[PDB]
Amino acid sequence: SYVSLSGLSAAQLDLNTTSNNIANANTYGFKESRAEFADVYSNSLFTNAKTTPGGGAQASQVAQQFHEGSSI
Amino acid sequence: TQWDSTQFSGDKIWGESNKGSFGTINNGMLEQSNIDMTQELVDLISAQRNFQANSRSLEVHNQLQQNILQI
Repeated sequence: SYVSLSGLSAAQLDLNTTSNNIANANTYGFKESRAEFADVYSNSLFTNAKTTPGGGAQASQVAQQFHEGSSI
Repeated sequence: TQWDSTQFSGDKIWGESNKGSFGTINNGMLEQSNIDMTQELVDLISAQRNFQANSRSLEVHNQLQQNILQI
């Protein structure tokens, strides 16, 4: 269930990032943001690996794409 | 949720993060209990079954003793 909760958190973070990008559609000089995620896996000393599933999804960083915007 | 080093445990080996055999340190996270509710409930059912079986055996022993007494 914690993996599903991590997925929900990642989806909601992406939703919030997209909402911020949409809200700032008219702000002058604003630069959009992109949400990048990463997998989670344990590193125990005695790990079965083949018999151990994943550990969900973890937010890595919110990017700050700096590509040139349009000019008015 | 705290532990100390005893004789059987050995001695505390100090070290840094992500060095040698040590793991990494992540900020903004917490560890939950390393339990599985399904397994705990199934083990609870099995333990209850075993307890009932042992109580039945004890009852059989008591009944045998009482039957011997009534002679």
